[PDB]
Amino acid sequence: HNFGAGPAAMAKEVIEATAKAVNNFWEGLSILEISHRSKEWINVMNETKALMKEVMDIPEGYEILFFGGGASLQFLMVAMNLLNKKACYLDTGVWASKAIKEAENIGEVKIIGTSKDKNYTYIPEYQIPSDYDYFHITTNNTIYGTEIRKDIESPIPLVADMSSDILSKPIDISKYSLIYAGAQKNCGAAGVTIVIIKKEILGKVQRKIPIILDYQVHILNNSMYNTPPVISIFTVNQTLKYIKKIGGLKKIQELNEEKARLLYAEIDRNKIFRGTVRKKDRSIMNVCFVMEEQYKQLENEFSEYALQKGIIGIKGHRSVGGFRASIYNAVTIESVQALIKCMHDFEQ
Amino acid sequence: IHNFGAGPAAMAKEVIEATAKAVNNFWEGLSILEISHRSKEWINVMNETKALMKEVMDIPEGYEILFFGGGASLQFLMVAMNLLNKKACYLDTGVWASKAIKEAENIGEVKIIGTSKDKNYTYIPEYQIPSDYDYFHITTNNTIYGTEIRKDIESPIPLVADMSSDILSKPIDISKYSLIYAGAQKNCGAAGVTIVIIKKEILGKVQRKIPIILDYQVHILNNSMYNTPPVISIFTVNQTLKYIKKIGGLKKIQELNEEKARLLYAEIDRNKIFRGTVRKKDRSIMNVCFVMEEQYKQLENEFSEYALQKGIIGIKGHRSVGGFRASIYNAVTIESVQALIKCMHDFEQ
Ligand SMILES: Cc1ncc(COP(=O)(O)O)c(C=O)c1O
Ligand SMILES: Cc1ncc(COP(=O)(O)O)c(C=O)c1O
Ligand SMILES: [Cl-]
Ligand SMILES: [Cl-]
Repeated sequence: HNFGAGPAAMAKEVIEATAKAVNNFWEGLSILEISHRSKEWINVMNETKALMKEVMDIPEGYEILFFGGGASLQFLMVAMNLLNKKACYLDTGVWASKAIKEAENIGEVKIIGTSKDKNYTYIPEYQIPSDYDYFHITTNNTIYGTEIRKDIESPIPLVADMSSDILSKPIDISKYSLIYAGAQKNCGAAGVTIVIIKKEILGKVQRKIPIILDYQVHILNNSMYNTPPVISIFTVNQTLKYIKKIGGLKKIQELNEEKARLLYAEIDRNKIFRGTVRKKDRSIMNVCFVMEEQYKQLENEFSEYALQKGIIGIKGHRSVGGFRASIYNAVTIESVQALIKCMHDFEQ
Repeated sequence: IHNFGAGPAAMAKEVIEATAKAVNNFWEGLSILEISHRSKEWINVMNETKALMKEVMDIPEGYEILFFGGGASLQFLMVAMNLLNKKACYLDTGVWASKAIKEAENIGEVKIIGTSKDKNYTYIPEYQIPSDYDYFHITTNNTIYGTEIRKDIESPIPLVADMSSDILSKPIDISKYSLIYAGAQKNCGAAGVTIVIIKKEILGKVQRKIPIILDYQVHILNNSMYNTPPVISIFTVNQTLKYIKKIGGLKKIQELNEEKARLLYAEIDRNKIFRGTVRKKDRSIMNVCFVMEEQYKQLENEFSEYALQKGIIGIKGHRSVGGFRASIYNAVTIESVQALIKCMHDFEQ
């Protein structure tokens, strides 16, 4: 039962469909052999966009882009492209802090809100100033298990790292001005990073941008200004095809809110363990819980027993400590329930 | 089917097969595309992949091996940001060298000490490397024009080289190079990873301005996993190195490639429907460009459609040079080269 935090569990169909490492419709040639300038690859790029557009209900005026280099690279690109004079951020955890520290290296960043004080266990109240160039959030804070589940109304363009909770439920794209997400958690395999960007926001920055970091260039060249990560992109295509096949994001959410409901319920009733985050702000993707009072013991005791019973990748981040159950889309109800019983049977 | 694609390109079958890890990498039971990059399983493969690379290419101590996303094209920026303190010098031997220059120029003062532009990049120009510049950048094999610098250069200033098209195509004295980078998708493995071998000594000499994600020093410190790397692409590199080693290492590779090129250049020369575009001396062993002779006999359809019919793919040239281009990287076999030879020959009207 893989609760890995990213890369993570993946729907079998999607891993199997990637039999295109063996024969893609070249004909006869591996997907890893085919030219990205081939009409065969171009179709797949268009097809993947079309589907993404369909699945996420992306309105006209937004462009879809596939980049290597991970979300971490995007921390820089959003800043270089949209931080003209001043930008504002919301510090809800490690990834958010990383985003900020990058932005701070390119221009003036104002952190309007921070949950640092109480160790990132909650999502802080904040006010978005209307005179800043853009507002950046981190929808789901993968390490702490906090999440902003409602789409936000900004007056300034909204930018959101959804690495951990993109494609986990339906959303109003029209509120976001730039969404980006490493593929490796919910979208697909590592090695590609997705950017859905409202092209309108772009050319407003004073002048200083390298060609390779310039959203406008990539857009111009249909995300193939240079050689994209074909194989990873192909996982995204398949993953989108899967989501669609199983009722799209509406059904996805049902499965995810149930998975998260049951798991939070367990932690709450079971009194070996205690959840770390404020109920109201609980993540539906990354579920963090610690030993209860105390040390009863985390040590070895919950962990080794879990391992034995087949539960992998639930050890928490060093900073929060304790445990973390990453339950992305591909993580099944059965597995969550396997971890529920594991926790329950451990109860002494 | 004979794949002369320019990148991505032909790949050894063992390497595409080995990538059965998509189905089941160690784990146990989990796909390579599911495994954590922090896992001890993946960390071994990174180390193994470095160790092998170090072994195959004979990398001396002091040099750090790094896998990046984003292509060589990102590397165009990164070298400049990381090494261009006050002034740099570059050698314009074609499209890719030009692209490298234009990026560098966006960061700081760049001097182009040499250019083969004048005669449409058909030759490699004479040059003198100033000892006072922060680094010298070259593009060893000019993938679009079919020129190549086959001998390793002695700088004084640190040498930087885009070997996308001819890395791992023969042995080389790494000690002459200060920073090597190459997109994987031509000789090293699948697209989606870009390799960097860099002499860490050269680094911290730049004033001061570098984003975390673009900082070779940061990536070095975190063993190339500061952020999530391209697991699957990296794997293909691990396998490709394994394959190279398996077949006698770079020494044997060179033998195959030089013969492949010789035979094909020999056909182009004898056959007088076609004519090679580049000065013999500077002929690329990796990317072989030829045009119709005199003229238009006709490139048109005539050589092209017939070739397609006969199973030859990806030989159509770049728009700028026109004509044709036969990319014959490591994974391209002597059989394929000879099948294209015969096609050309039999077509002799
Ligand atoms: C919310 C969030 N943003 C960004 C990232 C960074 O992803 P990458 O490794 O592609 O930089 C992560 C990685 O886990 C994450 O959880
Ligand atoms: C010499 C050279 N440089 C740069 C590139 C660009 O690689 P990418 O598109 O991955 O940046 C190529 C691609 O073929 C190449 O042969
Ligand atoms: Cl976080
Ligand atoms: Cl070139």
